[PDB]
Amino acid sequence: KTLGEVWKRELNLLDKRQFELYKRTDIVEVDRDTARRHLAEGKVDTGVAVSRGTAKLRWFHERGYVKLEGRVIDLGCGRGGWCYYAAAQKEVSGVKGFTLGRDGHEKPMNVQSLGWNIITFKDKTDIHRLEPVKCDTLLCDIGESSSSSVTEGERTVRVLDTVEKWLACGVDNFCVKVLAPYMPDVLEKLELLQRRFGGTVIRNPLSRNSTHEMYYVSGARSNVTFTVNQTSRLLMRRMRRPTGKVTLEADVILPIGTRSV
Ligand SMILES: Nc1nc2c(ncn2[C@@H]2O[C@H](COP(=O)(O)OP(=O)(O)OP(=O)(O)O)[C@@H](O)[C@H]2O)c(=O)[nH]1
Ligand SMILES: Nc1ncnc2c1ncn2[C@@H]1O[C@H](CSCC[C@H](N)C(=O)O)[C@@H](O)[C@H]1O
Repeated sequence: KTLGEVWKRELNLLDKRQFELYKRTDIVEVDRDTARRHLAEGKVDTGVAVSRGTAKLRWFHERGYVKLEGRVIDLGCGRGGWCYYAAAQKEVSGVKGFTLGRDGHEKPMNVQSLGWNIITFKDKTDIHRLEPVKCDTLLCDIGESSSSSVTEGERTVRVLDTVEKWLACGVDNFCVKVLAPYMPDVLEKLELLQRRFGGTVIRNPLSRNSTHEMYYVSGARSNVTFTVNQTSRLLMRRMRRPTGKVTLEADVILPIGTRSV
């Protein structure tokens, strides 16, 4: 009965065209033209991002929502957009990325943007059964959308449940995707996590309107119920005023090469 649950129900009632228009209404997105061309040509030394995820993490990082320091672990790294972004930061000493990379799941992409040499990619890995390892910065960008709010809730609670095992090891920084923060059980788990590890949930402006995803981050503290409902209100307002109006921003270009010595 949360506003977010109402949003989800109304989202599914939209006809095909209503939905397409709604999804990009007033959203911000990076121009991926150059990156796509470079990757298609096999270029590995131009600094382009392997996915839209790089710009997503940059947004949190550049405004202090998450500090990227020391030993970084990236659960559900996919192509590696977050791993490459983290590897290029002076404060980061090493990056370990884990992902399924099988049966349709994206495999890590190998490019040589700054610090590629300090990244250790590991595919064929289900992070829910991966024994926690000590790190300083914990990242996780997992959460598969579902037309069912109940299913999105189940998937979100499972991610938070697994991530809590890792946070329990003692981590200074974190940025974790929360697919369905609007679900009651999820809100409560977040409130419990906040009392245990601090942080709060923040909506990334690069997220599309078809998902209510928000990220649990260590760099801010605020009432989770309030902020999640603020996002529900914004998503609902956009559905009542469809325009498809998008604002393009420059994609991230990282320096290149190894970090040595
Ligand atoms: N009414 C309606 N809802 C849809 C349609 N397609 C998807 N949705 C809804 O939109 C939600 C968002 O899913 P998507 O954006 O399509 O996929 P995603 O994996 O979350 O992200 P993308 O990979 O960028 O598409 C889904 O969970 C559905 O509830 C459609 O054709 N009509
Ligand atoms: N249980 C699991 N274990 C490991 N990886 C998983 C997983 N469930 C989903 N994934 C992977 O998590 C990834 C989420 S998309 C991550 C994008 C990444 N942040 C970037 O910037 O490129 C997908 O590749 C998905 O295959």
